[PDB]
Amino acid sequence: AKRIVEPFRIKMVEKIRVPSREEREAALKEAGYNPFLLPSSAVYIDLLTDSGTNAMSDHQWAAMITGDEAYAGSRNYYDLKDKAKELFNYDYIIPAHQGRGAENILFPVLLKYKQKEGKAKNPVFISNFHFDTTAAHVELNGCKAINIVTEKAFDSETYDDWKGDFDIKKLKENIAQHGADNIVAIVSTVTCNSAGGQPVSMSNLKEVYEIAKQHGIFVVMDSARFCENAYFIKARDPKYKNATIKEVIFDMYKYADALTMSAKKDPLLNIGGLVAIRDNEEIFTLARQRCVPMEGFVTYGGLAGRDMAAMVQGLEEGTEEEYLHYRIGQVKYLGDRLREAGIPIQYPTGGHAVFVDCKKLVPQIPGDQFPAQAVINALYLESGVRAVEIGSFLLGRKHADMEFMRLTIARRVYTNDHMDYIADALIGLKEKFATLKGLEFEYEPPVLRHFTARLKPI
Amino acid sequence: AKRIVEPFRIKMVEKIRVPSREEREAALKEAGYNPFLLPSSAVYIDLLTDSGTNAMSDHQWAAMITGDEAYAGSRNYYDLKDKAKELFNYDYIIPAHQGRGAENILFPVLLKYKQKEGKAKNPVFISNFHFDTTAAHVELNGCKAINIVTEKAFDSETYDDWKGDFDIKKLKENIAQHGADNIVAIVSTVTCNSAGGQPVSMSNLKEVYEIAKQHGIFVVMDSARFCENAYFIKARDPKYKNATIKEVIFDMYKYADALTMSAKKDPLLNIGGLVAIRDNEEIFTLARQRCVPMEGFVTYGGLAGRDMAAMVQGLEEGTEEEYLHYRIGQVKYLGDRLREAGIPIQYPTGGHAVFVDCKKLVPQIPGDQFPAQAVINALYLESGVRAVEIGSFLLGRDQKHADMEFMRLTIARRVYTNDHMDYIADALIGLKEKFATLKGLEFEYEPPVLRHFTARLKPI
Amino acid sequence: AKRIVEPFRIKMVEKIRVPSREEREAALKEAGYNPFLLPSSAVYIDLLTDSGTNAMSDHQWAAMITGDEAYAGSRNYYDLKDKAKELFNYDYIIPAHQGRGAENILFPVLLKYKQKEGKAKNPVFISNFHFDTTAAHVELNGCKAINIVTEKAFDSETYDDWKGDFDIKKLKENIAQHGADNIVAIVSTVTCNSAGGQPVSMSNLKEVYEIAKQHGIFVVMDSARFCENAYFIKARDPKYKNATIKEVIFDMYKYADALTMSAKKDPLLNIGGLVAIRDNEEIFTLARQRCVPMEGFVTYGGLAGRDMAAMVQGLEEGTEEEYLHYRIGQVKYLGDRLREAGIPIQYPTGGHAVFVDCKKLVPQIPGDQFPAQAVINALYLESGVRAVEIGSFLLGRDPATGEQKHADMEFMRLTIARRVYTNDHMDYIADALIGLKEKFATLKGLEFEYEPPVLRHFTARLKPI
Amino acid sequence: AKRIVEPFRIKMVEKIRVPSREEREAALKEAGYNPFLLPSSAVYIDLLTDSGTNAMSDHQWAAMITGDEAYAGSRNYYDLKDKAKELFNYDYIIPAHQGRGAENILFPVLLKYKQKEGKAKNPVFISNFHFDTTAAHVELNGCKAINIVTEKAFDSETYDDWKGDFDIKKLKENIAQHGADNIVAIVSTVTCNSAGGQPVSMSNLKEVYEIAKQHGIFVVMDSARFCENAYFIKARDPKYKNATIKEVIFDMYKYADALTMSAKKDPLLNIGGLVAIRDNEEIFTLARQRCVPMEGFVTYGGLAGRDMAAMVQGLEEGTEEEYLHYRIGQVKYLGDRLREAGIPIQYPTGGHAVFVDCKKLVPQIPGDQFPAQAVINALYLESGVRAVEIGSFLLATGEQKHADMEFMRLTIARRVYTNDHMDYIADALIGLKEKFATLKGLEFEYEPPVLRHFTARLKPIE
Ligand SMILES: CC1=C(O)/C(=C\N=C(/C)C(=O)O)C(COP(=O)(O)O)=CN1
Ligand SMILES: CC1=C(O)/C(=C\N=C(/C)C(=O)O)C(COP(=O)(O)O)=CN1
Ligand SMILES: Cc1ncc(COP(=O)(O)O)c(/C=N/[C@@H](C)C(=O)O)c1O
Ligand SMILES: Cc1ncc(COP(=O)(O)O)c(/C=N/[C@@H](C)C(=O)O)c1O
Ligand SMILES: [K+]
Ligand SMILES: [K+]
Ligand SMILES: [K+]
Ligand SMILES: [K+]
Repeated sequence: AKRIVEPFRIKMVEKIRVPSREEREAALKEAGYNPFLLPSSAVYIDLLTDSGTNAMSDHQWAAMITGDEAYAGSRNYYDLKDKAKELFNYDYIIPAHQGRGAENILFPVLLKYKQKEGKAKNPVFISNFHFDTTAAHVELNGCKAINIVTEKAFDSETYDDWKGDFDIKKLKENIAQHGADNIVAIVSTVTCNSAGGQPVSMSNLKEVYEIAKQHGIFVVMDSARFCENAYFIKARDPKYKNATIKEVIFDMYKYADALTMSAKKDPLLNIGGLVAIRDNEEIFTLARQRCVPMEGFVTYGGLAGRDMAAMVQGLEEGTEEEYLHYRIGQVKYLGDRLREAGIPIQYPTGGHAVFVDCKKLVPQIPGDQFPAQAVINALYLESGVRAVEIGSFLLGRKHADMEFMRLTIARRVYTNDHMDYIADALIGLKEKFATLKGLEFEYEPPVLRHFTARLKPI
Repeated sequence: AKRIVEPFRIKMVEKIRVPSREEREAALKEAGYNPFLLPSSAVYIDLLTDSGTNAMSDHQWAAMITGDEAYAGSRNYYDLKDKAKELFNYDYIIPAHQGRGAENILFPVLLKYKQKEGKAKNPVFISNFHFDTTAAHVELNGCKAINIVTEKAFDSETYDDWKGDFDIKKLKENIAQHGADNIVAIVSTVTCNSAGGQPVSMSNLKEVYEIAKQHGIFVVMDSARFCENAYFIKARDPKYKNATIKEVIFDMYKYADALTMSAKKDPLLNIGGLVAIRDNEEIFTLARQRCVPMEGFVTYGGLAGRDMAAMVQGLEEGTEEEYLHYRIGQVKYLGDRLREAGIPIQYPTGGHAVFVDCKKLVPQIPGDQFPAQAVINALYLESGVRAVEIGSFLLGRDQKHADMEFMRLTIARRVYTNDHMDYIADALIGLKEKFATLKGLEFEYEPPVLRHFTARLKPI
Repeated sequence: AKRIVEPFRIKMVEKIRVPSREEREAALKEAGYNPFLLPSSAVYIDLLTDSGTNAMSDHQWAAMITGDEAYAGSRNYYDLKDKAKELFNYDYIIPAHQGRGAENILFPVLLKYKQKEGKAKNPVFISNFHFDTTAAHVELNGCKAINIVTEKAFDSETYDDWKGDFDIKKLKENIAQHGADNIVAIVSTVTCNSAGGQPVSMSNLKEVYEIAKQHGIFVVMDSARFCENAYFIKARDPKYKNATIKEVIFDMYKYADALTMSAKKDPLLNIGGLVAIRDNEEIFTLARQRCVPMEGFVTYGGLAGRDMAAMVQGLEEGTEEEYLHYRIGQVKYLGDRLREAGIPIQYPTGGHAVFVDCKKLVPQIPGDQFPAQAVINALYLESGVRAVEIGSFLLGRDPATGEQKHADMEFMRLTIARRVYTNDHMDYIADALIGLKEKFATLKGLEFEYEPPVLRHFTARLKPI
Repeated sequence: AKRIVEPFRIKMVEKIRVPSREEREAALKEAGYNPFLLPSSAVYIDLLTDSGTNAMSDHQWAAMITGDEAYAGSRNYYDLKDKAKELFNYDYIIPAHQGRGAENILFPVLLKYKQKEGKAKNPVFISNFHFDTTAAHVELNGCKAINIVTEKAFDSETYDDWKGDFDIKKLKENIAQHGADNIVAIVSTVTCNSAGGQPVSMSNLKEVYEIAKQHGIFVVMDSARFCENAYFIKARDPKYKNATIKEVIFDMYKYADALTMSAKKDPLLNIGGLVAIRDNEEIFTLARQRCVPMEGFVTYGGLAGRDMAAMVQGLEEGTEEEYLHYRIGQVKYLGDRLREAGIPIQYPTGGHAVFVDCKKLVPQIPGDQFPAQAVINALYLESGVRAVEIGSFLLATGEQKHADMEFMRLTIARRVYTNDHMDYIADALIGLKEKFATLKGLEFEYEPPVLRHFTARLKPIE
C-alpha cells in the first residue's frame, strides 16, 4: 500500500472523538442496530457517504462570502452557466438543490417529452446502473429502471479496467425488446456508483451514444462523480494518456444530450446540484417550468447564492489532476491495506469508496439475514467507524447479486492515518467474522427500511 | 411617517450602485421589458421579493461555521427538532430546502392519507389564500385550490385589523358543497401573503381549527411569515397586548396539526424550509418516505448542515419583538410616505411589503395591457428599483380578470435603511404626472404557462 | 439637515440593546463615572472612537479568508506593497499592527538619522497638530512636540475651509528659532484630528513640504484619515473640482517623504497600520531593523496575513467618492441637527466626528471640574450613548504646577465609525443631546475619587459634586 | 517511527505546490541565499516557524465572527481576563499584538521598577535561554542577557528528560557575581526554544523560583509553548502521572510572578500575545501605561476583538491532552524517521520542531561559515522545504561569536501538515546524505547590527 501526500495543507480543523465501547453499544441499540439512525455524536470516522461531507478550500469559502443572494439574476447563476459551457460545452443550465432534485426536474420532463404522439406506452429508463434515488424517480413516474452493467462488475476479485461499462449486447437487446419508442432515456452513470465507483470507458460512452442517436434516444449523463471517471480514463485509456482532465471531460460530454449532477460529490460541496442541457432548448424550457414549483426560481433552483458561488469554484478544483491523484490514491491505499490482509474487496478500487465483498467475508450469514450489515455493525462496535450497506438490507421485500459494505471516503477530510485506523479496525475482526451472526427485524417499515428500520441480532 | 431606529448596527456591507439612465434603458430592452429577466447587476434596490435576501447576524454566521455537515444525524438537526418543539409544541420535524420543497413533501402525503379508505374522489384544499407555489402543488396533485379570504381584503384604502382572515361563511359553505371527505386540508396562511401580507387574528385561526376538527379536516399552517403575523396579533388583539411574541406563536399553533415553512422569510435565512407535525406520527412517517427521493435524507432534507444551524439561530432572532417592531415599522414608513403623497396602497401595510393599488393609479390602461407592470417598468427606468406582481400578468389565462392589480414593493429583512425607503418613495412620487401619459404593454414573445417569468414584452 | 443614502446595503448585523436606566446608572457608578471604564455591554451606540470599529465589506472578509499567514514572504505583503506604490507612489512599505506601532517604528529611526552628524542636540518635531500617541512617541524619544495649527481652528463657530492648516508664519518662526538641525521631522496630520478632523489644503501641504525640502527637513504624513482629507480638497479647492479622489491622494503625497498610517480609520479595518517611505532606502533599512524587535518580521509587521489582505481591499474602498460623500455627509447631518437646535459645535464638521463645544454649552461647571465630561455622563445616563472627552479631563495636570492645565477647548467628541450606524442612529444621538437642553443648567461638576498620576482619563474614577 | 492519528478531521484546505528546481534556484539567488527573504510563493512545505501559521478550529473561527471590536471594554477582553485567572491564577492581563510586543510592554517596566531606590546600576536578565526577540529587548534597554541552560542540552544524541532546565549552580553563581540588586528578572522559557524545544521540569521551575524569591528577584515565564512543556511534565514526571494538563499548568505558574506569551504558538493563533501578572498591581499599572503608546488601549492591546475571541478559544484547545499527544507525536515521528536513517538530531525531540545537529552533518564547514545554514539552503533547493538556522548565523563584540550548537530547525506548525508531509521532509533530507560532504560555507554580503539572520544577504564561499 502506497501513501500519497496531500496537494494541500490544512487551514481549518473540526474535532472528532472516539466514543467508548459502551457508548457505541448503547448508541447502536438505541438506533435499532441501524447506523443510519445513529446521531453523528456517536460516530468517530463517518464513512456513510461521500455526499455533502467534503472539506472546501479557502477560495470556496471566499466565493461564498461574496455570493449574490438575489432571487432573480444572481451574479453566480451566470458564472455557473459560463462554467458549464466551458466544462461540458452545454448551453443551458438549471441549478438544483442537489442531485435528486435535478433528477426530479429532468426525468418527468423527459417522460412527458417522450409521451408525445402516443409513444412510451410501456416506458423504461436504461442505465449501466441507476442509483437508488435515480431509480426511485424512474419508478415514481410509472417507468421501469433497467440496469445493464457489464458482467465483469459482479466478479469482485477479478480486475477489469472498466467495471462500470454498459453491456452493449444487453443495450441492443433491450432496444429491440422494448422498442426505441418506449426508451425514455439512457442514463450513463459516471463513475458507476453502485458497481463500486467503477469507471466507464470513453469508447463505451461513445458507442452507447451512437447507438442511442441512431434510435433517437435521449442520453442523460449522471455526473455526480464525473471527475473521478475522467481521471480513470486518462489513467487507463492510452488515447488520453497525455490529455488534460478537462480535455477528457470535454470529450465525455460529447456523448450525452444532458446531465444531472449532484455537486455534493466531485465539485467538493456540502450541498448543491445542477441540470445542464447540451442544445435541446425545448427540453430546457419544460425543465424550467418544473423547476419553479419544485425547486425555486430558475436562476437559483433551491440554492443560496453563496452555494452557486461555491459550486463555480469547486467545479474547477474538482478537475485538478494533482488532487484527483491523491484523492483516488487514498481510496486505493485503504483498499490495498485490506487486500494485503486478505480482506476481499471490489478490485480494482473505484474513485470514492472501498467496497468490501461481505458475501465471501461472512458466508455463514445468508442474504436475507443481511451479512454486510452484520459486518458494518461489528465494525462500528469495535471502532466507532460508520459504514453503509449495499446489499440485501438495501432495497428489500428480495435477493441481491452483491453484498458490499461501502467504506465511503469524503473528499479532503481524512488523512491516511485515518485510513490506517479504518483498515486496522476491520483487520482486527478477522477472527470474529466466522462466529458472526445475522440480523432480523424488530420494526420494519413498509418501504425504505434501510434508512429507518430497526434490527436485532439473531 | 415615523422612522424607527435599527435595533442593531451594521457589521458587514455589500456594494450596490445605480446604473445610468442609458444602462437602465438598454438593460430593460435586453430583458424584453420584464424585470424578472433582469440580471442583478442591472438593479439598484431590489424589491422583487423578501425571500432569501435577508441579512443574517454574526451569530447566524457563527452557527454556520460550526455546522455539522453529516449525512445522517447532524447535530443541528436535533437542535432544530428541539427548537420546533419549543416554539410550536410540535413533536416531529422534516427539514426541506425551502418552502415549496416543504409543500412538495407534505401535500401529496395528505392527499394519499385522505384517500386511504376510498374517499376524497374530488379532492380540494381550502385556504384564506394559497400562495402561488402552494396552489401549484395542490393542482399538480389533481386537487383544486379554493381561496376564501375576507371581503375586507378587497377594499384597499379602508382600514381593517385582520385583512388576512378566513371568510368563515365561505368556509362553512365550501365544506357543505364539496363535503368534508373531499377536503384534503385547510391551509392557514400567516400572514396572508396574497392579501397584502395581512394578518390573521387568533380568534379567526381558532374558529377555523374548531370547524375543521368537528369535521375531521387536517389543518396546515403556512408559516413563512408567522412572526410578522404574531406581531400583528400582539399589536391589535387586546387579549395578547401584554403577551410575548413567543406566547402568541405558541397559541397560534394550537390551531393547526402541522406547518410548512419557508425559512427564507421570517427566520432571516437565505435558504431553508421546514415541515413540522404536531403529533400525527403516521403522516410524519409518510412525509419522511417522500422526503427521501424529493429532498434528501430525513435529517438534513436538502440543506447543508450549516443552513440548519443558521435556521436554529434565525428562528430565535425572528421572534424578537424589538426587531419585529423595526421591521414592520419600516414597511409602514414606506407606506405612510406614499399614502401621504396620495399614492393608493393596501391599507394598513402588511408585514413584509407595500402593495401599491395600480387599478386606481393608472386607470387609462386596461388590465389586459398590464397596468401595474407599466408602473414597475417606469419605476425601474426612473430609479433602478425592481418590483414585482401585476395581478393580471401573474393571474395569466384560463386572461382571467384580477380582483386586484397590485405592485409589490417587497422589503428584505435588515438589508435597507429608511434612506433607501425615502429613495423608493421619492422615485414613485416623482412619477405622479407621468402615470397619465403611461403606455400599456403587449407581448413580443409570450410563453404559455408562467408568462410573468420569461415573457419578452414591448411598449404599446 | 440633509440625509444621504447609503451606497451599499447591509449584509450582516450585530445586535445592540439600550440598557435600562437602572442598568446605566449602576454601570456608570461601577465605572467611577468614567465611560472609558464601562464595558461595551453597558453601551448602546458607542461614539468613543472611529478607530477599529468600522464595518468591513464582503470583499474584505473574502480577502481575509484566503489570506496567506506565512511568517516570511506572505502573498498579501506584496499586494500591500503594490497598493502603496499605486496610491502614494511610495516605493517601500513596512506593515505595523496599528498606527502607534507605525510611529514606534519610524519616529525613533528619524531621530537617530538626524543625529548622524552630531545634529539634533535639542531635537523637536513640528506638526500642524500631533495626535496623542504621536506626541507621546515624540516625547518618549526625548524630543519636544510642537503644534502650529492655524488660529482659525480655535474659533469654534467661525467657518473656515481649512481649519487643519499649518500656520506658515509659525513654521518659519520655529525653523529659525530651533534651527533646521534640531527639527527631526515635520508631521502633516491629514485630516487634523485634534483640530476636529479638519482638512489641510493641498496648497498648505505643498508650501510646508517646499519649506521643509529647502531646509533638508524630513516630512512624515500622518495618514489615518487621508481619504477624508482628500474628499475635502476636492469639495473646497477649485483646482481639484474635477479630479478623482485617487488623483487628489496622489498629489497629496508628493508633499511628504514618508507616511505613518492607522489602517483602523479610512482603510475601514478593525486592526492594522502601515509605514510607507517614498524613496529614502537608508531610512527604510533602519526602520526595518526596528520593526523586527518591536512589531514582527518585515513582511507582516505584527499583523495576521488576513489583516494585510483586508487592508489591500480597504485601501481601495476607502477612496471611493460615493462612500466618502455618504460618510462625511452623515457626520455633517448629525452636526446640522445639533446646530439647528442651538447646540454649539466645531463648524464646519470634520470628516469623522462632531465636536460639541461644551465651553459655550455649559457655564455653571468650570474647566477644572470637567464640563465636557459632565455632559458626556448626562448623555450616557439619558441614552446609553458613549462619547469621549477632549478637554480638561484629557489634558490632565501639569507636573510643574501639580495642578490642572488650562484647556483651550472643552469638546465632547461624537466619533462616528464607518458604515456602522444609520442616519436613524444619528437622530437618536442628536435627540438625546437636544433633550438635555433644560437639564444642562442644573448639571453638577465632577471630582476625583481616584486619580492616577499619568494618563488619567483612561482609568481615573470620578464622583459627582 | 510511529504515526499518531489526528484527533480531528479537515474542514478547510489551502493549496500548496512544489516550485520547479529552476524556480527555487532563481528564488534563492534573489533571496541572497537567506530563505527568510524567500516569498511564500517559492516555498512548498514551510518549516520556517511554528509561529502564527497554525490551523484554527471551526470554534475559533466562529468566535472571531462574533468578536466584539469595541475600543474600550470589549466582551472578549473580560473573557480573556477570566481565562488567564482560570489557567494561571493570575489577576491581571494586558493583551499584546504578539510575543515581542508583550516583552516590549513588560521588560522596560521591570527595569524601571528595579531601579527604584537607585539599584540595578549594572542590570541583567537571567534565563535558561532567552529567545532572540527576548534578548533583543533586554539589550535595547541597556541590560545584559545571561543564558544558563543545562549542559545536558549540549549533548545532542544523549537522551535526557529535561534538556531545557536551568543550570542551578550557574543561577546561584550569577546571582552572587552580579548581585540580586542587579537582576531585573529571571526569565523561565517553557519550552526552552533555543535548546531544541526541550522541557523544563517542574522541580527545576520550583527551585528557580524559590531561589529567586529569597533574593527578591522577579520571575517572568516566557510562555509561548507552555502547553507543550506541561505535556512533557505529565509524560516524564511520575508525580504528575494522574494529573490533568491544567493541573500541571496551574502548578507551573505558581513558580513565576508574571508571564509574557506569544499566543501565536500553543494557543493556536495566527496573531496575538498576552501579558499576565499574578498579583503585583504596581507593575500592572506601569505596564498598562507603557501599553497605551506602544500597543493600544489596555482592553485590546493591539489586537482586533476577533483575535482576542480566538485566543480565549485557542487557550482552551491548546491544553487538550489528545491534541498535545498528537502534536508532539508528529514531531517525534519526523525525528525518529531522521534518527532511524542516521541523521543526528537533538534527542529526544522537543515540542514544536526537530533540531538537526549540523555540526555533525557537515564537519568540513566551520561554525563561522554557517554550516547549518548550508544544510538549509541545500534542503530548499532539493525539495522546496524552507527551514531556519539556529547556530552561528543566528548568534570586539562584532567578531563571530562561538556557537555551542549548530542546528537546522524543522519547525512544525500546529494542525497544518500530515504525516505524509513529514515523510516528504524526511525523505528529502535523508536524500542529501551523499551531498553533505560537498557543501560549502557562506559569507555575508549585508549584515544588520542586530538580529542579522532575519534580513541579511549571503553568498556561497565555494
Ligand atoms: C450516481 C448518483 C449518486 O451517487 C447520488 C447520490 N449518492 C449518494 C447519496 C451516495 O451515498 O452514493 C445521486 C443523488 O444525488 P443527491 O444525493 O440527491 O445529491 C445521484 N446519482
Ligand atoms: C491622527 C492619528 C490618529 O487619530 C490616531 C488614532 N486616533 C484615534 C485612536 C482616535 O480615537 O482619534 C493615531 C494612532 O493610530 P492607532 O490608534 O495606533 O491605530 C495616529 N494618528
Ligand atoms: C406564504 C408562502 N408560502 C410558500 C412560499 C414558498 O416558499 P419558497 O419556496 O419560496 O421558499 C412563499 C413564498 N413567497 C415568496 C416566493 C414571495 O412572496 O416572493 C410564501 O410567501
Ligand atoms: C520563546 C519565545 N519567546 C518570544 C517569542 C516572540 O514571540 P512573537 O513576537 O514572535 O509572537 C518567540 C517567538 N518565537 C518564534 C518567532 C520562532 O521560534 O520561530 C519565542 O519562541
Ligand atoms: K452536507
Ligand atoms: K437567496
Ligand atoms: K477593533
Ligand atoms: K500569521
